[PDB]
Amino acid sequence: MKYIQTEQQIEVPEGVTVSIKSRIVKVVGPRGTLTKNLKHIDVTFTKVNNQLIKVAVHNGGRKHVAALRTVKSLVDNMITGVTKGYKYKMRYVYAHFPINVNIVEKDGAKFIEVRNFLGDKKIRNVPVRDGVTIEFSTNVKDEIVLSGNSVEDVSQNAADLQQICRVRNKDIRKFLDGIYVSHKGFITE
RNA sequence: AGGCAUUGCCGCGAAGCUACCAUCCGCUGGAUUAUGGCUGAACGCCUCUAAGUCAGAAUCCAUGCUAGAACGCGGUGAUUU
Ligand SMILES: [K+]
Ligand SMILES: [K+]
Ligand SMILES: [Mg+2]
Ligand SMILES: [Mg+2]
Ligand SMILES: [Mg+2]
Repeated sequence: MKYIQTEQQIEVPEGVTVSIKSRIVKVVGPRGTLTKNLKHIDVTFTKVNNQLIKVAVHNGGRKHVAALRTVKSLVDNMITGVTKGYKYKMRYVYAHFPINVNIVEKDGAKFIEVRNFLGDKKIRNVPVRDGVTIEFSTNVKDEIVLSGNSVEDVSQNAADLQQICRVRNKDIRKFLDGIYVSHKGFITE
């Protein structure tokens, strides 16, 4: 069954301005600007008014129509990111060896450096993606906080960090050491 | 001082050849697999997967290394009385 018409609504809030042309979406808000190429999907965007964009699929199968609500979310997340922003919190976990995290520079680059992970002499390095901002909370012990407009950049940068601290040749039910995401949320709440 | 003994035999023997029996030398990028993830619908939830995407193997392709198509090509010198 091909559905004649499926349609999602994207609610644009007051401060933000969505430009779309040949499926290249630019969102511009208080916190800054995000773009996103969507030329990999056949959808049609339409402006109802200044506060509402519709996105529609015509004559689409089940798989095509599944993409449509994805498109809504990706554009909605662009808008959330450039008003409310994104902030992921990660805790360190360790039995014995204190994980020792800090920001460095390797040719004006920026890198989350992880020392002493399970007492390892290896120094782990994780690039900080452009537009992500790291900070170590004071109130909470052993907490790193990644933050940015782009949830895809923020969230991936946290995953990069979670994954660098995987435990090898040990039973990971026992050896629970790592840097895990504890809280996904916004900057302004 | 030499011949012959099918190189007469013995010790040393330079050069050459040669031995893990000797010495030297044996490169670093990218793309991936399994797998673990990100964002995320389908399915108001969930989900690494469907669109999209990150990391990743003694793998693969380059880099590097050998040959150089005798019907692949370029540059350049001189061209006879
Ligand atoms: K003789
Ligand atoms: K998810
Ligand atoms: Mg064991
Ligand atoms: Mg896919
Ligand atoms: Mg030839």
